[PDB]
Amino acid sequence: MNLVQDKVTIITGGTRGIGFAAAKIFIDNGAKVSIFGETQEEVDTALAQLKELYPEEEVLGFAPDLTSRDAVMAAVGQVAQKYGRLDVMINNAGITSNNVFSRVSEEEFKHIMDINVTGVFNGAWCAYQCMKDAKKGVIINTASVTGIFPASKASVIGLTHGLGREIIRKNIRVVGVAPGVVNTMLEPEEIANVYLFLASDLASGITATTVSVDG
Amino acid sequence: MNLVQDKVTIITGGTRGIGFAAAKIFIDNGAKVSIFGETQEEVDTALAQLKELYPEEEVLGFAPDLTSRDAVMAAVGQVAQKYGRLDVMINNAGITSNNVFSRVSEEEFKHIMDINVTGVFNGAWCAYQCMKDAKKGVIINTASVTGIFPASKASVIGLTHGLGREIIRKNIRVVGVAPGVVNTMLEPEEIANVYLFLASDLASGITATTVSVDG
Amino acid sequence: MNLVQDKVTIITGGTRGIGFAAAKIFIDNGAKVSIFGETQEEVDTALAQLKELYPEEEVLGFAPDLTSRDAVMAAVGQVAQKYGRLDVMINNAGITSNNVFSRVSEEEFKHIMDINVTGVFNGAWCAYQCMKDAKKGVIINTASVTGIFPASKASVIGLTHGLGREIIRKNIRVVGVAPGVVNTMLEPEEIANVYLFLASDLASGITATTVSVDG
Amino acid sequence: MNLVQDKVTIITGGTRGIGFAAAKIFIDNGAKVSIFGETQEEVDTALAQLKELYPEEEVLGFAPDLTSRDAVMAAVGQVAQKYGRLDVMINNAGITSNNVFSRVSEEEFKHIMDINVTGVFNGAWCAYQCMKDAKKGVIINTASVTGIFPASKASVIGLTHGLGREIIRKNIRVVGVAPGVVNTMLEPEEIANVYLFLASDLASGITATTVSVDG
Ligand SMILES: [Cl-]
Ligand SMILES: [Cl-]
Ligand SMILES: [Cl-]
Ligand SMILES: [Cl-]
Repeated sequence: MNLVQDKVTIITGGTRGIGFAAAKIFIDNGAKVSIFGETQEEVDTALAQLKELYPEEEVLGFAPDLTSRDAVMAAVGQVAQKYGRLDVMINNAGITSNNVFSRVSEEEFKHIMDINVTGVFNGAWCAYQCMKDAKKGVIINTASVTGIFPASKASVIGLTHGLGREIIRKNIRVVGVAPGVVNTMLEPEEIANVYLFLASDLASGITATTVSVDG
Repeated sequence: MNLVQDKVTIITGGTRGIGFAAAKIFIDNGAKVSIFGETQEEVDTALAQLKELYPEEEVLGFAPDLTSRDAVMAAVGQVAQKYGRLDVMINNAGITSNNVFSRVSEEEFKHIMDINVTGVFNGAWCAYQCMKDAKKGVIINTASVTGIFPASKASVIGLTHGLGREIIRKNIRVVGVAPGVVNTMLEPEEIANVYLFLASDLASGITATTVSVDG
Repeated sequence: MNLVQDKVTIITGGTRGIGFAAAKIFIDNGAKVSIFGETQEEVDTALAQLKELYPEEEVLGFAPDLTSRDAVMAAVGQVAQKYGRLDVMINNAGITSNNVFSRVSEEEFKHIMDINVTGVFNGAWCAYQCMKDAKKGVIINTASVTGIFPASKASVIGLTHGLGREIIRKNIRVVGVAPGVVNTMLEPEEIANVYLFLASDLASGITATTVSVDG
Repeated sequence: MNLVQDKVTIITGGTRGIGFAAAKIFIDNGAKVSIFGETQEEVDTALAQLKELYPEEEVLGFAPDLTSRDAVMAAVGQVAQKYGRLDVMINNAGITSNNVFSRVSEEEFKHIMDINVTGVFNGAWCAYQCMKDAKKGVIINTASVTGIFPASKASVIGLTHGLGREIIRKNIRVVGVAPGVVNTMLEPEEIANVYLFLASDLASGITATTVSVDG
């Protein structure tokens, strides 16, 4: 089965955990996958591991600062330059707090918001600019548990519902995934399998909503 | 692809619309499908149409009164008798009101509750009795738009969340589907494709929640 | 303070618990209160207790079968006959299951649905017929925890949202209350205080939604 | 009636709209009110207008940068210094986007997040440090419509639910308000009346949830 056959796909946070599991599952299902990661070194490690699994598959990797819309746009532009289009944007990157509320620093809080909310907005915005005249595309936003208490989780859910209803006219689907607690309990593959379904044409009826995955 | 290969499946309201579309899609994906319908004549018409499409496929059909837990249990028992087990219960049957609130009769309202809430509870309860010692199973509850204003929709959603968390221990998944407006606009296949994903092992991480399908 | 001064109010399930606490609080706040209860004997006991607290207050009591829309309409008609109008309908009556899901009888389940969903619909429908030409009124629906696991809770929430948006044009507010676990932990007064606020003109901006009171 | 008698209250964004309406209503109901605003000049204008209405009432005003947790903490510290305590924190300040999604600038988006999410977190965190040993307090978070499409709205809702459940042990209530479209349609007083109820002891049963005020 090849549920995402020939779908040009970007996976943010694609060097570890759910993201990396999604990269494998998407390659298995016929996608043309590119990963974004935190640093180019982490990206290159993940690309080497993917090459161990899929020696014949081309996989691009980039490390834009997700908090910079310009950097995200440049990296999206390179993917579109290679393949001519972007079919699926998976805003999967997210972080968790070290601390509970009473002890979280202003700097940690803003950093969580920066990755979990601004990063997802940036990925969605950039993917939209790329897909808006194609009358086809899927943007999947991951609403990860904040660690603090969630706040960032609910923001991505709101982002997903609002954006989905606003651009429904353009035939771009926008869908969320709210995972529970994952193993480095859900396995990462169990979340990635949901990405897979949502990216596929089997989910053509699903937009402007978020799927809870708990299990 | 055979996302529900060898899954013994019952689809309520399986003679028309979403239900019938699900019957076809499930047969295509390797399931052993049985349909329940409103009357045995409607069931036999649907079975004849399925035989036109799949001349070699065995498909059982029954017409238990969904408001009678005993009748539902008997029909579930016949399926388990044929196949030795029940893997997937799809409580898809639902009805819509003729009238808006101010004009709906007490009799129409109770009838909607009877099919849309009691019928789904009966199907879920009966499927649970059948699956409870198997440590495997999926119950999918459809929360259809009431027509009145939903009420029945939200009841099935609550039923799905409560039941799912209660029997999570038994490794039975319980999931809901809340479809939007369907064409006799979403096509029925677009809803049935969600049933398919949720019945499959790709949805192993999904339980005690409802997926909105609007689109 | 007299937050519901001269508001003609009906409280279903008004002989015990939250309902009875609401009767007292509403009388204290200047309402003209009538209670509905399960039987006329229970009603008369509650009326005697209210007279102990408020010797000068008139309080009517009725015991319509909440599952019979005709009986509810007759009892609403008597209140409107006494006072000329109905300002506030509080569909507070609800029951809980003895049993968990696997052991609940078909008869217990239908009885819970009958009181918790049909009864609330009947109260809302009857109050609407009474209030629809007044361009003023509040219907408060209580969505109580099913006891089973939810189902009835979510149905009343859906009922409240749908009905509220449908009759917003008529300047009738429809609002829900979803209480947590109450003491015969929340005290009953803590729920009744929310009824009070929602019935008052301070809640004029609140309709087609449900307030959770947990905690 | 004096629903918040002697409650030391801070209202962010208290110089206009809902905030200013809340200042008046809270003063009327016996609170000791302090307002935070965008600039000290806007604050002084609002204080002059409040003095026109309440010549004998003391009202403090501050203009901390809500995006700076240190500045918010200093201003909360001045209020606690004047009155010895903080009873009610109302994180009411919020902004709306000029632009829809496709045209919103990275700078506008971050600014909205900064006020609508970081500002509310800062206010809540600072109020918590102040109230945590008092075993009494209310934090009200306003989840305002983003303007963009939601995102900030859902983040405050998540913040409110998570924080409320985390500090329920401390007898500090945390509650949200999600207003609809307001007149400079709901009037600002209709939202402020909800703040009033939620700050009062009538809402003692309400925490870790958000009230929608639409309507
Ligand atoms: Cl390969
Ligand atoms: Cl065949
Ligand atoms: Cl008296
Ligand atoms: Cl004064």
